[PDB]
Amino acid sequence: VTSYTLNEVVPLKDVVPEWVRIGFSATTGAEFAAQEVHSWSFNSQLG
Amino acid sequence: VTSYTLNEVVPLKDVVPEWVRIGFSATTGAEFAAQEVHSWSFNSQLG
Amino acid sequence: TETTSFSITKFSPDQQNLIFQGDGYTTKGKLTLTKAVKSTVGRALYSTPIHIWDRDTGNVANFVTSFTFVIDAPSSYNVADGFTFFIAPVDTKPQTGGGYLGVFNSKEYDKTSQTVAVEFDTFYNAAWDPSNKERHIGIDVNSIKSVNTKSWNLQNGERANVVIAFNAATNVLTVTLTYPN
Amino acid sequence: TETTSFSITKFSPDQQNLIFQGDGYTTKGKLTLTKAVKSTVGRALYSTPIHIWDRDTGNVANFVTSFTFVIDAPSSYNVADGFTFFIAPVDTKPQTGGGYLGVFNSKEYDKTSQTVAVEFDTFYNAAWDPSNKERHIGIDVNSIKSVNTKSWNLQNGERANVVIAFNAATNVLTVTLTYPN
Ligand SMILES: OC[C@H]1O[C@H](O)[C@H](O)[C@@H](O)[C@@H]1O
Ligand SMILES: OC[C@H]1O[C@H](O)[C@H](O)[C@@H](O)[C@@H]1O
Ligand SMILES: [Ca+2]
Ligand SMILES: [Ca+2]
Ligand SMILES: [Mn+2]
Ligand SMILES: [Mn+2]
Repeated sequence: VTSYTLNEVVPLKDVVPEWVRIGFSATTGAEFAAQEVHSWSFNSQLG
Repeated sequence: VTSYTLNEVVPLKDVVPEWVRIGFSATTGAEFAAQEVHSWSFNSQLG
Repeated sequence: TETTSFSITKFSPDQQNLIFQGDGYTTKGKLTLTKAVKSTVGRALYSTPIHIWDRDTGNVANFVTSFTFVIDAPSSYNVADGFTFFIAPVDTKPQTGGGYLGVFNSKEYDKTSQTVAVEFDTFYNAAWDPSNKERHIGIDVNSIKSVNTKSWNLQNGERANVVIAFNAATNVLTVTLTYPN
Repeated sequence: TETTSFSITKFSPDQQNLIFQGDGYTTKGKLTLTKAVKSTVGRALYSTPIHIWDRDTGNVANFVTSFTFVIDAPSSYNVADGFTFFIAPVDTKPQTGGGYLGVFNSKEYDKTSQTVAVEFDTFYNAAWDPSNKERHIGIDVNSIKSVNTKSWNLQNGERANVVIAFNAATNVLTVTLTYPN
């Protein structure tokens, strides 16, 4: 098992609007690959 | 505390489409009233 | 496996996750569907499509919902017209008003309807409502005529706690309503 | 209090709760964003608006997501271009492709962007990517230039388990990636 962790302070209230959508993005160009999600789960609690 | 329970067999697979929206409805006519939801929570698990 | 869940204990002024139809709107942290006015309809839907069953596996979903509401009448002999929690096709729009409660159009079973509604009926429509002339909780399928009812005593102005659960192994839909006192 | 939650462990052929943009689609129970073709963009969004903070209380939401993905390259020296999980304005549309990964348009901080992206970058764009020329996990805010990175060794074809969490008391966003072996 090979894990990698990164973390940072982002101040969300100031970057993004009160209401947002969430999702996934990918791209190829000159070179390429296939990128695929096999499962996705999410939970948030505001207030 | 005053409770009332009703129950029945509904065969959902046959009444409704695979994908549905859920919600609340109210109406007045000749007579009337104010109807109001103060809180709402939902959970389903398919499969 | 796909699950889904939510909880709003206080409504914003721009609930962007809701669809409002007819006279529904949010004020004071409540969702208000009809104000005490004559002849009006109020509908509010949660916008994500819920996947309630599957062509490919033939599975049906278990589910439960719970909410809180009050009906506030000028008195107890002038109370109309009701309130429904329903499950409908995704493009649902408000149907016929008054005693049809915004979700149906006849008492004749209409298969095109595709709507299951649980109702809290405050007014006897002689033509389909229980002859005992009582206020009632009812389960209706594809028709304004409940396939089953329970008579309940409106406590005008109190906050009712409702829980609705459906069990997919048993095909049983249950409703319980609680008053505090 | 408004909470929200979901889980899809297998994707339907008509995920009606998803928005597909560019080349995204579902097949075989997987969500596929780009096939191994030249020059294409794939985006998929969850459709309900998530309420991430509040004008009136000034609260921000805590949240966590976790997913599984694989990148499948013809070899390991021909691998492009990346993959992102992002948080964006509700009307988001796909931006510039290739090394900009579908969510941005410059390396210059653009406030109008309003996008937080976590990226899994498989190709060095000399102009903004870490000079060490390594594949990396990065956190970017309003720009294709990560404000912070970690170099990671693509295991072409394996299934990565990702968890992203954000803590609203601390304003810290964390990313961990796990390979099985
Ligand atoms: O496929 C890798 C690269 O191909 C093309 O040069 C695109 O312009 C560039 O943005 C991309 O990163
Ligand atoms: O307000 C109570 C009643 O008023 C009007 O007669 C409407 O036609 C009827 O459907 C409704 O039930
Ligand atoms: Ca009636
Ligand atoms: Ca790059
Ligand atoms: Mn009735
Ligand atoms: Mn990069």
